[PDB]
Amino acid sequence: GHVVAQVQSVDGNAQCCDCREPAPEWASINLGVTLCIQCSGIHRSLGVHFSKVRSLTLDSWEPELVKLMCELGNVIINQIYEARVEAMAVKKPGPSCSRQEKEAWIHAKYVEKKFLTKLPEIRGSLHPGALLFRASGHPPSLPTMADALAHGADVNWVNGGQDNATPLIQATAANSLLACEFLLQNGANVNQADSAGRGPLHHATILGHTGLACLFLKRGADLGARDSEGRDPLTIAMETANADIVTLLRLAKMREAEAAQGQAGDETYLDIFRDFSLASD
Ligand SMILES: [Zn+2]
Repeated sequence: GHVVAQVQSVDGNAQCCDCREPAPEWASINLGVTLCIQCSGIHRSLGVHFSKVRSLTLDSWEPELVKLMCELGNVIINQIYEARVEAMAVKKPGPSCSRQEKEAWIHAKYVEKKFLTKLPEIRGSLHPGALLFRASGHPPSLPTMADALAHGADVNWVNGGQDNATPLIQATAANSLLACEFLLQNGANVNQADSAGRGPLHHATILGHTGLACLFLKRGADLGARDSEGRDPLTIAMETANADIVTLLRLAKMREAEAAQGQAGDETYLDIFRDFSLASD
């Protein structure tokens, strides 16, 4: 039971993010926090837009998402979402508080955004989107990205008149598995292209980042998307003499012809090949 031990072991993650209940076994994977049984239940009623609930012990976890949880966690997220509690003189619910008290708090905290600072801060500003963009880039600041997202930064922010890049494309150029995963968990469009028609998969291929290319493929990046030059990701991989991304893309296309006919997709596949390569990712 390595994942629950590992995620709990992050300082401050051994109590519920919302009521401090000890040894929480649930988590929100877009927020990056651990939660008790009661508060996880309340998170489900918010909607996937606000919170995606998973069990630390009962559900499977991809390694990169485990790493992401360890780079965020309760203390970091509460610095953002509970920033003004002390100055507002309000009472965070304790473990034995009622369901309704915790419902009220959680809703105030994550939906109403009652306890937020007015502007986001650089935790490692009038423009949350732009901050998100900048914090996603090399070197990425995950706490600052979370602060920007909390203050309404659009995950798919476009850097207008200025390449039209997105936080995801910026995280790709950073070769950051962690920032990409954070953005993807918070609704980034895996296929959104810059103004030259280059999506995240195009960028991962151009930059020779195998792991990122593999991640984008696993999240439904479109294999056949052509950029302004008419290049699809396979053309770029070939032109750049990159044997590993060639074979990923080529296997992705097979997996699709098997998903189209149905049904033989099963034991990714794309993963065991990504490991053998460790190529830029
Ligand atoms: Zn709780």
